[PDB]
Amino acid sequence: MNTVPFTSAPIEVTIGIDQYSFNVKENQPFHGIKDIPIGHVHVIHFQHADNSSMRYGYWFDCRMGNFYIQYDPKDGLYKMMEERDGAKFENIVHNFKERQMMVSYPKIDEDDTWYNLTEFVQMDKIRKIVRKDENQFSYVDSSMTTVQENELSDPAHSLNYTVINFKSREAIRPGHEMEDFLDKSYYLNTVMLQGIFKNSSNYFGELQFAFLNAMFFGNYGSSLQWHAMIELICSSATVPKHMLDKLDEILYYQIKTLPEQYSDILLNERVWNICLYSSFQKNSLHNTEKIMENKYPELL
Amino acid sequence: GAMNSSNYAELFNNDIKLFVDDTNVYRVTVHKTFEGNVATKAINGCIFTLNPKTGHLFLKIIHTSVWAGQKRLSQLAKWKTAEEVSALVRSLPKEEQPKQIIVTRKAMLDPLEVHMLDFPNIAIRPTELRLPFSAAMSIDKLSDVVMKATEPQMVLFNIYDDWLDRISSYTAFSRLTLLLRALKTNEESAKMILLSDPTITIKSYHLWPSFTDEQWITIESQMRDLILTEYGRKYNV
Ligand SMILES: N[C@@H](CCO)c1cccc(Cl)c1
Ligand SMILES: N[C@@H](CCO)c1cccc(Cl)c1
Repeated sequence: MNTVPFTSAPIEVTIGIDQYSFNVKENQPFHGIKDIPIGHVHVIHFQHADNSSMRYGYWFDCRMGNFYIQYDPKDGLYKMMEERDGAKFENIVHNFKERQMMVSYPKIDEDDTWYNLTEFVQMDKIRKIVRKDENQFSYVDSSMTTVQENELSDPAHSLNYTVINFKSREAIRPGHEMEDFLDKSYYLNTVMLQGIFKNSSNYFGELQFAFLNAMFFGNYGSSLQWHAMIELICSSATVPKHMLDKLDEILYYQIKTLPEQYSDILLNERVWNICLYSSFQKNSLHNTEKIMENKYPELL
Repeated sequence: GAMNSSNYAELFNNDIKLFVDDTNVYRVTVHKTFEGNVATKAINGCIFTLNPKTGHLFLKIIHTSVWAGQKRLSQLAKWKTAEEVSALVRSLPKEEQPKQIIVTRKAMLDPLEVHMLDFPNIAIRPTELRLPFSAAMSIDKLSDVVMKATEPQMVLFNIYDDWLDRISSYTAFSRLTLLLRALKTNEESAKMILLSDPTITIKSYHLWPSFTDEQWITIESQMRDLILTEYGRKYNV
């Protein structure tokens, strides 16, 4: 089990670690988070009590380095940094742990929620979507735009999700206009899966990371990308059977975990109704259709 | 955006544009079978593609052989329309290609946009107007060439005849839409109006009679009476 220690907590902040969150008061004696499970990526995120504008946070994997949070009073945020001196890091963590100034990652043994939300997410792929190669962790916030958004303005601070556009030359073979638009299998299997993502695991990884950036940061271009990647699968008549079965599990845990009071903005009526009720794969997502009908029958 | 009442004079400026109507591409007769079921039999159709400025009409005849062995024909018809429009554009010299294509029905927008991806600088637009182009098959010479066709064929017309020698495009298009609205509301009456005087003939190379300026005024008035009337006969007013 690993640890994200904090230099201090100078400003009152709501702190989130994966799907959990807690409140720290201004200058409260707080020195971080312990018992973080190894083997998954994680995200630690912030919303200041004074300005709920800008949720921000940091995707990281403890297997890749020793990371800490230290507030910057010039830039006005909690910054993640790496301690390269491993002995100094262990001693500081051991001191905070003995003084019981750390909160405990509150994971119930029976709960595989985070695993299920992050099954295909890998830190190496996150770092290619979020380009900042001097750090081993990745900053995301509410306001960052995607590459596709920028086409429709700073490139260094963009989310480089794979561009997906149903009315593009990439998506439509010359001479198969009607065929390829009404059945996007070519675009899913040859262009994206075989061409760009290489396999379904990388595809699902980006799909799951987009969803999580939409949910934790209200990042609108991430939400767009999650929906688009769902719709591309659902709108393909020919999808490997293993991919359909896994998609159904993926989306089930995303819908299960979504805050009830955020469904009005985070869920696209048109995409979901088309996917569950009109598309080729309308019969293939049994778990996802059952939780959606029992939790959000309004949207449908 | 959409073409409507408020940007109407844009049709008559010097940017090349075309209207595309697909309402006559897929035409059927519905009949009973021996077993007492219902079946359709397709008849030839046409794409109605019109430059509203010059009057040039590119009438593509959709032969019934197009549909053989195909499913979902009303959905196919929209793509087939889009395939043919894009082939037309591609066939024209660059300086003759349109800058905008205005579709009369919103369901043509995606089929046409997809077929025209190679032409990002041609704007594909809908319209809020209720244009009467469906009645083009009430123009005898157009209906005739369509029904006689034994193969796909493109036929070229000037739907304004020689009107532009004497009136502006704006006035020609307004006359055209009035004639077509009339023909759509009461084809029999409309056609009676246009022919009642045997001395006014249709030139072999024209679609409509060779009315004088004064006779067009009378005709135009008679067609407006018809349209108002049928509105009373329909709504009882
Ligand atoms: N920058 C140091 C500050 C100690 O000199 C730091 C390193 C490791 C963990 C934490 Cl909380 C902080
Ligand atoms: N909201 C509680 C835990 C309920 O799960 C909480 C308190 C302190 C740390 C963390 Cl992560 C969570």
